[PDB]
Amino acid sequence: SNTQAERSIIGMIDMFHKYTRRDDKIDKPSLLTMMKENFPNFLSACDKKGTNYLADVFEKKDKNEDKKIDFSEFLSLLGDIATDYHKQSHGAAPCS
Amino acid sequence: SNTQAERSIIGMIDMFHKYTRRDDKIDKPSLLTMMKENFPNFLSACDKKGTNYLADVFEKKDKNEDKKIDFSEFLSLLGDIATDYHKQSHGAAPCS
Ligand SMILES: O=S(=O)(O)c1cccc2cccc(Nc3ccccc3)c12
Ligand SMILES: O=S(=O)(O)c1cccc2cccc(Nc3ccccc3)c12
Ligand SMILES: [Ca+2]
Ligand SMILES: [Ca+2]
Ligand SMILES: [Zn+2]
Ligand SMILES: [Zn+2]
Repeated sequence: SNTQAERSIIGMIDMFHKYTRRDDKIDKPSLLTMMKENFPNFLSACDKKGTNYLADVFEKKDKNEDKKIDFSEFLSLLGDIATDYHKQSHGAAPCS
Repeated sequence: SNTQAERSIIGMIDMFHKYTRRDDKIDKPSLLTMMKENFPNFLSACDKKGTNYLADVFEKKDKNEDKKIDFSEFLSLLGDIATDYHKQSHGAAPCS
């Protein structure tokens, strides 16, 4: 009964919960695992352009520097990845 | 070859582009149409709780008051809907 858009949002929440600890936040090795498992094609397009996105993603997105990614920070990471795909739809190179 | 997470992000960009005008932004009647077509179950759960989410969504999310929703504002709207589903996963009532 859910639409594709509702299923995508529920799916992204359920993906976040594969990787959280008991405080409902994701630690650094779990974030990097999450990226490799769920965004491998995005990560390959970055590598091809000489960008290792996992080198700095945790430090970039851990805004409050508590060394965990909470849901708000995870949504900011998904916004960055979406922004990259949106710019590619307008003719930008991947990972720009 | 895309994963479910990459397909969800590409799908949400493609959904945004069903509803944009030529300036790559969505006007108010098109935003409301987008919500009804793509988030009907979310909108039903809101109605059941006495909240008509379409009454104010455009004015809430049009941050720069140019009377269009651009991609950044659309991503903030998807973050709000995701935040609601995330709170429901933690035992909150829908549309809280
Ligand atoms: O939930 S699914 O319906 O497969 C799904 C549906 C839609 C979007 C999804 C996005 C990321 C991960 C999923 N799978 C997933 C699989 C195991 C645990 C957590 C997420 C997605
Ligand atoms: O693209 S689909 O592969 O169907 C798709 C796949 C994954 C997530 C989607 C989310 C919203 C709309 C879609 N469909 C859609 C259909 C027509 C135009 C724009 C979006 C989604
Ligand atoms: Ca943090
Ligand atoms: Ca605007
Ligand atoms: Zn949670
Ligand atoms: Zn666009």
